[PDB]
Amino acid sequence: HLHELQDLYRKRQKRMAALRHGAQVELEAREAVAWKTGGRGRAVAAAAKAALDALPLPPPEDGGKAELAAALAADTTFAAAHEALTGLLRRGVVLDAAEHLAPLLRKAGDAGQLASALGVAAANHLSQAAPRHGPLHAVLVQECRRLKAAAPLVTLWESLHEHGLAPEAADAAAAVRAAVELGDGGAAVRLLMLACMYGEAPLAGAAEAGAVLQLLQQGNPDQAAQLRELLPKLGL
Amino acid sequence: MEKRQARNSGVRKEDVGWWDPNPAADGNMHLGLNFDRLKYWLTAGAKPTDKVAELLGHAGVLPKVPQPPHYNPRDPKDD
Amino acid sequence: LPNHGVGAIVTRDTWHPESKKYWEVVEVAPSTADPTKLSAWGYQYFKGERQHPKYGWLLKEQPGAGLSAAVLQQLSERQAAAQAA
Amino acid sequence: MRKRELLNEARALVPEGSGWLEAYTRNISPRQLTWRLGKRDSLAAMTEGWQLYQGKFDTVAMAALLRRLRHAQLQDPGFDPLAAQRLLDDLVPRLRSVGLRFGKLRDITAYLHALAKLRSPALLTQPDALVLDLAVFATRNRTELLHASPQRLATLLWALMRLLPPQLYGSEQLQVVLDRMALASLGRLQNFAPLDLRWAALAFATFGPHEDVTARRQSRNARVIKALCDELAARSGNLALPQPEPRDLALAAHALGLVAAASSPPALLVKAAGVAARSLPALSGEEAVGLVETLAVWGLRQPALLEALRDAAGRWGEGEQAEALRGRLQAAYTRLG
Amino acid sequence: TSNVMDETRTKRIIDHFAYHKARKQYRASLHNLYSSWRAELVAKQLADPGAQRRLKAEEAREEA
RNA sequence: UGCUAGGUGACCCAAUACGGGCAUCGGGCAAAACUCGCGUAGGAUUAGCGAGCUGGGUCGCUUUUUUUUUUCAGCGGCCCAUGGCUUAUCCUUAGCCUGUCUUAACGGUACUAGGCCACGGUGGCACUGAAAAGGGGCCACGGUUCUUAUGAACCCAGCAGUGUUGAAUUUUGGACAAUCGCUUGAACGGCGGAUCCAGAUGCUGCUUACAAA
Repeated sequence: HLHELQDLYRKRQKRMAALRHGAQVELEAREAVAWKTGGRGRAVAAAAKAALDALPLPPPEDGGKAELAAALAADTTFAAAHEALTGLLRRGVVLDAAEHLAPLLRKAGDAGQLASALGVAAANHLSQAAPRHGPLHAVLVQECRRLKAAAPLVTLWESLHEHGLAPEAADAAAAVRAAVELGDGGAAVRLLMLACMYGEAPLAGAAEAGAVLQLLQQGNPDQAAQLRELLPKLGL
Repeated sequence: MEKRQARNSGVRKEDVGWWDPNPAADGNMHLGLNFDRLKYWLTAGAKPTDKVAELLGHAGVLPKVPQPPHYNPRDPKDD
Repeated sequence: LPNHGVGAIVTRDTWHPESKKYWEVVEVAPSTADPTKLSAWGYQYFKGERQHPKYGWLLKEQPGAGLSAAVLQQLSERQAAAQAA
Repeated sequence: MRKRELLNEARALVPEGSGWLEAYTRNISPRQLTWRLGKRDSLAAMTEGWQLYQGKFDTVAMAALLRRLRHAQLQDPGFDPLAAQRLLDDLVPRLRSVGLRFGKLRDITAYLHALAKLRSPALLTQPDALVLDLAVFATRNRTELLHASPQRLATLLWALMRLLPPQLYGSEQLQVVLDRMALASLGRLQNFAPLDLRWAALAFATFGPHEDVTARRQSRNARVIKALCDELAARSGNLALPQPEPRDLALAAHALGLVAAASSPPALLVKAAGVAARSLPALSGEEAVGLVETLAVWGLRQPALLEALRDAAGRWGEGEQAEALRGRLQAAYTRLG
Repeated sequence: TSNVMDETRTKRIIDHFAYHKARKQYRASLHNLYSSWRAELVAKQLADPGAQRRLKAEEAREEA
């Protein structure tokens, strides 16, 4: 019932250990009957698939924290660290958001790298519920002012909107603020919509929405007219 | 006539019945079954197929079966 | 990708919306050895009352502080304002 | 080539007069063991098979072994009950090591039928703790009890009716078994054979009336007897289904009289009066005499039945058990006038 | 059988269920009628056979 | 064992309200498979059976499961009793019976439809299935094609159709509508060279000058 939840990871730890040594002793047996009957051709079916069943690399007894230290090493580039981290997400390890993911997203350099780190983070909270949104949001606002990307922030709010994960109103305030110094008010008004959509109060918009309307007065007054119409449609 | 045999084979079943689907001058269908072994075979779990079930229901020795669940335009010119 | 979601309420899009048909998913007793065949243990509710103690699963509200129903209605009006732009 | 080493391993367990040793395999299936025990007639041969193959017997082998013990009891002339009893004692720890860890309800029911078959007339005994623990272990899971056959469940009931001493009918494990079996069988009442209903009625009558939970158990077995006895009453006379034997309706009537005598006018007694009074010489006397006791405890008078049983009462001879039948039937006759 | 609408698919589900419905009450009447037929069949060959008449014919042949 | 109806569901699908699939149980009747009693072409220019040629014991002969009672065989291994048959074996012809024709009948012999068996180019063998293979699986043979020759592909005694031989042998037709089968819970659904309809072609039963209502 609920013990089948603990015993699925327990018995499945046993079952994956079982499949590893059983698949390994048959993989070491088909190679002995490989050259005698030409057995390589169907043997490589096993030698790929039976290793590459549900997880090929094991969940580490350490937790692989030394491999994390090899992965969060500041000399290692973003692609190799990214593929190591996704390979350890496939190994089912619950990770710390600040120790591992935040140096990864500081190692992120362009917008698609930030979005890839967000996919990593969403899978991390997926494994975590199998959640810690605050300091990830703060360091990603740091990467927003560092590297001038706004749509990954909206992508984070959408990714936590899909399953119902709520960050802080201070996180919303810093998000709308970083949209103000960055300068894409369409992302800011979608941020204001998504921050409304959790049932949260609309962020005390006399300051933040005033900063947005200041940005959109200096930029383009037509969407500012649309904003002044939309501002009482939130109730602000 | 079980599932194995064809329509015209030698069958352990005694009768599909005196039968004449051709209309005959008035009261147009045929005389029906001969009897007393029809009830034994249908009692013994021998299945009917669809139209013998319709004919047996239509003769009123069995209740009838509703056929149509829905209507879409049937083509009468297939022949 | 998994099922887990213990105790959710959703509907199917093909279900008639006033016929009031929705699940209390009990648990998940899955096969992780085999990835296509899954089972979702369910206390189904139909016309409000419980029946048992694919594509098209449709996301309704989740009451419990979360995203409540009338709160979803107000925010659905604010989504309509969001495409009103 | 290793047949002589296999033969030496066979020689190390059983003396040299056995035909099993030429037949011996280490890699035997239990299917072949059930047939090979089914091929023997003598208790020496089952002893040979037991000391050869104690390691490979699951519960089906024990059940076939007990049937072969009954077979030798009625066909092997040189029978020793003491050797049978010590061997039956040797059967216990194999059960406790294996069959109480891997027993499905089919296998355990088969063994308990075989043991009651051994204790049947035409005295060997096992510990009753094993019988009750086999009963609770075969019914520990609801799902296989839901898919069980009526023959299986009434066979289990006849086993528990034959094996147990009367002091242990009040034991809680038998009541747990009856709880599970009522909760299974009351949904599939209409899947029942009338013979299986006969044994269900007799066993719930035997075990039923034996603080709130126990009176609730008696009330629940009261609803089991009233629904199941009305199921037999409906099944008698309805000629569309197989007609129940008048022996079985008579003996279930005696079960109704037993539970009425222990707990203290259905159609079942009326239809039992009909099926007896049409077919008395197919009936044995003592079941009908017990039905006369049921007529006594209900106070009803079945007229042509009682004159027919008067005719049957004259037609016995004089002798100890037969005169006891005449005496108790005369006593219940005076109870009914 | 149907998907993602609410107009006139209710009619399709109605005729769907009513067709399988009336087939099931046909099936129940089918039960009761065959069971009645078995009742007169075993009524007839439980009514006369097994009587003493076959023994009368046999004892007439044997007295001959 | 296989079908159909029932009754059950801590299952799955459908449901403005309820039925299907899916698992299991049991009632009905049922197939299947084996056994034996008899029948059966001629040949002495086939007279002994080159063989376990028959029987008894012992095992192996791949499941318990409702009350007094219940579960084949040389089929293989071993001993053993030394017998078993003598139109026995061996040869060659040949699917068998009802049929059809004739005879007055008894009989004697080419078909109709249909009963059963056998076989699928030849031979050996296995999986699964309760039971085994005519367009299922593996190998060897014999054909037919192609290779840069190393090897692969195929097997109409299914339909039409081609070729030899023959005195002689048919349309490379239409269609699932009717059955009947297989299948599918919508849908008069899908498919079937079974069949049903048309052709060519012996036999037959039965009409036939047009005009006009």
